[PDB]
Amino acid sequence: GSSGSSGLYVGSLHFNITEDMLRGIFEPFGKIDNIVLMKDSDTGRSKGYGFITFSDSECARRALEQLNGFELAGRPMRVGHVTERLDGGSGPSSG
Repeated sequence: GSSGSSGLYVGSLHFNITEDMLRGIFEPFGKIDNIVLMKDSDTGRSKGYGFITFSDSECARRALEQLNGFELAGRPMRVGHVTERLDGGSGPSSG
């Protein structure tokens, strides 16, 4: 539906970087469904961000934690959820 799509956003990357780099890094993190790079028109220079969709929401979360602050080219990159919405299974029972 609306709140479920397992998508992750990546920003603050090096123009040099490519889809092969994102897939290779997000590969061992979770089954990648598809990868799409976002760029400009007036400049046509990869600002340094892209969109990636996983198969399982759990896998996306893990990759986000490992990626979040993962220096790729000397500096830490930016990783966040596409839906920017929290989620989880409630149940304070036995707590």
